[PDB]
Amino acid sequence: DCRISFGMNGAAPMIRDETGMMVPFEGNWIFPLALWQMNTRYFNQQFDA
Amino acid sequence: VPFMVPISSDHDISSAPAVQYIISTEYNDRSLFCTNSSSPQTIAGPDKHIPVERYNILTNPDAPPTQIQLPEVVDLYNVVTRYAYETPPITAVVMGVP
Amino acid sequence: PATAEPGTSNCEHYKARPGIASVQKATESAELPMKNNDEGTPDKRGNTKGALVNEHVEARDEADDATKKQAKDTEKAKAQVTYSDTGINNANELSRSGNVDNEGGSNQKPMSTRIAEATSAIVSKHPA
Amino acid sequence: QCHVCSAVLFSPLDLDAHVASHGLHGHITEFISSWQNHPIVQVSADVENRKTAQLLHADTPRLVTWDAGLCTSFKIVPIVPAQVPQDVLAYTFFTSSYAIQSPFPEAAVSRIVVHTRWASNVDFDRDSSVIMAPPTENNIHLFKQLLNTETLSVRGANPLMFRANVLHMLLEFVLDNLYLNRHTGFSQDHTPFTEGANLRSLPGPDAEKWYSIMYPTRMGTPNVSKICNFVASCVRNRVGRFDRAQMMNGAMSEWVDVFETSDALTVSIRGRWMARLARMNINPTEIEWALTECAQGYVTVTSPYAPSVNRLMPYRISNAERQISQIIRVMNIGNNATVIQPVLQDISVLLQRISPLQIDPTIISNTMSTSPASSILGKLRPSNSDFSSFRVALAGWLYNGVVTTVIDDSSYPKDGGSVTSLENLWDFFILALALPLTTDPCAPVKAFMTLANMMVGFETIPMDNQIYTQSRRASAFSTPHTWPRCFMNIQLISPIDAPILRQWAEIIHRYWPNPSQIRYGTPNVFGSANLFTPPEVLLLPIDHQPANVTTPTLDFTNELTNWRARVCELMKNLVDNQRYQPGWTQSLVSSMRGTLGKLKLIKSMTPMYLQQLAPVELAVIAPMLPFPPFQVPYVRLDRDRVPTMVGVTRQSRDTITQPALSLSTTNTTVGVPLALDARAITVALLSGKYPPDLVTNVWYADAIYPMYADTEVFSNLQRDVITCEAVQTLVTLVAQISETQYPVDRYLDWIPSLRASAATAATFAEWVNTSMKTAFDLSDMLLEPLLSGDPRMTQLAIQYQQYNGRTFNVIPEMPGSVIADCVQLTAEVFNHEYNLFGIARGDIIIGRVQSTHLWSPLAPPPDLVFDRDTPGVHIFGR
Amino acid sequence: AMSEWVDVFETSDALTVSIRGRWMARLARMNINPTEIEWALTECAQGYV
Ligand SMILES: [Zn+2]
Repeated sequence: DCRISFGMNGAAPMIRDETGMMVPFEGNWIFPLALWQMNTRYFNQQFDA
Repeated sequence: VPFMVPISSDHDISSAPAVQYIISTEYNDRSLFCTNSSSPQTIAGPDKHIPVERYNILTNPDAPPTQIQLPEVVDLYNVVTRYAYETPPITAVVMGVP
Repeated sequence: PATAEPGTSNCEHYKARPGIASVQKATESAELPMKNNDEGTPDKRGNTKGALVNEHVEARDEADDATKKQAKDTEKAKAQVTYSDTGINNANELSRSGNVDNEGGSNQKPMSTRIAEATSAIVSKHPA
Repeated sequence: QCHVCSAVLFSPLDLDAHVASHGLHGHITEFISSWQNHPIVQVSADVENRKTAQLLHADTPRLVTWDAGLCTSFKIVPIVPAQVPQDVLAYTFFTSSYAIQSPFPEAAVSRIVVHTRWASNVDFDRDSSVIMAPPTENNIHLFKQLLNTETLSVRGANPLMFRANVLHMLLEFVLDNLYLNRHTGFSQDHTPFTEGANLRSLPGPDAEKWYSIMYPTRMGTPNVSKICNFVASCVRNRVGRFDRAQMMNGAMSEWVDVFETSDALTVSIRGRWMARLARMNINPTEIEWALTECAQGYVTVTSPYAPSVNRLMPYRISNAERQISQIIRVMNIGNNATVIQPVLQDISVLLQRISPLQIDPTIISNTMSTSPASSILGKLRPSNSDFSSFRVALAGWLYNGVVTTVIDDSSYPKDGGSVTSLENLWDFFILALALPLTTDPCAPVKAFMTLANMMVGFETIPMDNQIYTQSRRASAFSTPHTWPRCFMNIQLISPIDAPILRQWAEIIHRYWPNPSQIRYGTPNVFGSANLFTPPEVLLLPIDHQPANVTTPTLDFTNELTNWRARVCELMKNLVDNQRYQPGWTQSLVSSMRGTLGKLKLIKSMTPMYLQQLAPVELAVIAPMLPFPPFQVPYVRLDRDRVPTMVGVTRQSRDTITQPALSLSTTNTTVGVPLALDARAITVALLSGKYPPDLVTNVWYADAIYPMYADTEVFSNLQRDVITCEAVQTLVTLVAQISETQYPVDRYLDWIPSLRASAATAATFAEWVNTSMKTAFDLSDMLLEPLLSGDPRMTQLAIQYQQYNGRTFNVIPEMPGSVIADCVQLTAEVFNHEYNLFGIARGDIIIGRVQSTHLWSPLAPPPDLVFDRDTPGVHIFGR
Repeated sequence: AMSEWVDVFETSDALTVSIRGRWMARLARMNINPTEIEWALTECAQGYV
């Protein structure tokens, strides 16, 4: 599951956890490789900065 | 059907014999708005003032603003709502599942 | 002060495995609406438009026409999915045509001149 | 680039026009993928230079069209001009002089005439207009343009069709006022008779002229006149704006309430067309639910947006409004194969372009590696690559009711054949493996009677009479009144007489594929046109299993592989002991048994495909179709419920009329028949493989996205409301001029007309059709299959019957449409103000009246009229 | 489609109306339908055709 909400009015954008949580772009994450592969261009413009 | 009705006037006129042949049966003189509106009154002619029942929300002192009397007589001064919308195109970000 | 933030750079690495140019050219003709069927219905004057033909002969003619259209769309000479000369005795098949009107009569003569004859049978002229 | 939808925007000073689509302030669809840089957009069909675009071929109707200008249809014209010497000429500034303007014509006689939209700024006009000359000129053009194509006098109007003209005029009058009142800029005033009221200002350079026409209380009371002692009677504060929204976008208020000139009739019509378009909106959250559900879980979509209230996007109708559009589209066909050829043709193309299945016929040649063995290589012809029959056979499962698929007579044996010939045995093998894939309701009876026809003379089975001999061709067992008792009950075939025939009937009754059903689309937001069928099911004549690619090719749980194995075993038992084939000089039993064992044990991923990935692709394709699927239930072998006849009913239920069967009932089968090729279906079944590297989550995620990028569902759902809404305005308007039992309330009867027959009613209904098409800007079909014969109809319905006479009536109720009851409201408005539309009631009196009294013959005194009550009056009739 | 039969109040001649009515009644007794044609040709075929 990958649902990404954009951050309106200075708030940070969030991504959906496996257990239904919405987390900002911090901390330690764990991906499977196929999750990056299916969404490589959409993840490059969000995460590489 | 050809009719032949006279002309209203604001001063007194000279009477003249006029013969007419085709009349109606009931009151069909509703489309007439007003006669000689610039004048103070109408001495000779079919007299008819401004139809006050059509301008209901002005001349009625105890009337709600947004009312109607619709099936009987249409009102020519009402309360209209004006909008300004947008119709955005169908946008979707299509993501893949592993 | 944007110095071209490091998220994006394009080179067209992935190519489509079914192919966008192959799937889209079939979706362009799946998008097409159903062909109109107009014959049997009246125009502004009142005449039922279409051709004058036996209805079953016409319903066999469109089986011929759609078989030839199938043979042309499959890029060959003889059709394989044929719509005529099948196994089924479809002998009561009727289609719409301009032979009958909306009332149930014939259209050997148009309605716009049937009504003209019916009214022109009564005139009245001035005396001499 | 946009940090919301991840779209790359060249020349970054113009992404405001892109982010306006996300609701972020300063054409049709904009889809972007997430794994590649290929965004796909759509555009309308009338435009030119489609560079990186594609069309929307469906006729979307123009629902939302805005309108500035004042909203009325009744204007006031002068008739006889005059001028008076007035006392006040201008106004008092220090050095300026402002003129005196008046809201009304200042003439001697002025009266109200009708012009629809005489002051309006329109972005797309509904090409319809009630334009009336002032009544001193001619006015007979508005009561002649319908049902007077012949007339003895072109300067006249038929007395027998006044109602047929007035109803069409009122339909025009409602049907060209379907606009939305657009907000515009204001301006503050400090005129001494309007203090501080923020008055409306029209668009255009000459904007401030309209204030006298709009606002009658703007001028004061300069002198003594009939206008001035009226302005002296009106109140003052009720002018200009009245209310505004709390929300804004910067400085503009969102919605406003303004006091101005209008008419109650047009504002009442537009205030409910407003609610009609406001009922249909949908947020993008339900769209990202809908496409996720319709993609069958292989693709997750998302659609981000900003919080807004004023967003409008009408795309939501009901199942009841969808099913009637489906019934009109079914009546469109009318038994010609031209209107159903390109549908099935391009669905057969699209399945080939999406499907992973690569059908090459070389697997058969590599297995044979070449006599009975070379004879089947002669019969199958693997040098051919034409496989349209198999894809059309798959595309025909979505249409059980309008079209049916059989096997052509070329695929059958020659004179029925006999088992003594080898070529007829291979004919039987090619036939029996291709028969289960067709929508023929009697495939097993043909599968039995082919072998019973080939076994004539060596063993016999009983039949019901002398007439229908066992040696009857299997082509002609086409309808369930021909199913023999020997097939209906197995126990009548003794194993002593016909052992191989009892084995064949046993194999048919046990191991024939049973029907199943699968869920597609979404019924919550898109609805479903599932007539005769529950709202989320897709009936299939094959069993389906969940999809994996690692299943073995030689499982006999798969019922198609089981079917191929049982047919090969039956033919092995048929060949095994050299009876049934006398005169074969050599011993061909070993070679024939070996070439049957190879065909039983061939590897082929087509039966693996048809139960796992073909229903998934059908469920993905099906809700995006322009003609959504119309199915009638599949039964395996249950004779008592087999459909034979599908018809459409125009009339009501409580009436009894002439039996007007629809044209679609005239088929021998249930629909229009088409013949397939058992050769190509058999070789496509026996061969075919996947690519050696596929992952389904790559292949289908790459095949779904360009297909959904050219969607048209949001235009079809926006057209089905118009198709549903034309039906009420047909059935209500034709019931006024004709006679039916459908009760609608008789809103005008004093206008004379005739009891119209079917031709007159069809001519009237054609104008009712073409006015709505002209206004809503359509080109394709609308409402016209109802025009062909008996347009005096009440209520749409559709039925089908089983074998035993059990019928199923599906009557979709319709919700109340808006054009219907607004026309039937303005008829009741016309009943009280008939004079404004140029019509008078009552009657006339011809006779010499000579006097100097002036009394205006529109209003007679009672001293010289008479009636039937008046004594001494003779009455003449006929 | 074409309706089957209608009744009109036209001018006529009640003798020749009776003649043509009895001629129609003669031709209506001679009437076979395609099902009986199919059965007759099948039984005449001795089941071969
Ligand atoms: Zn964007």
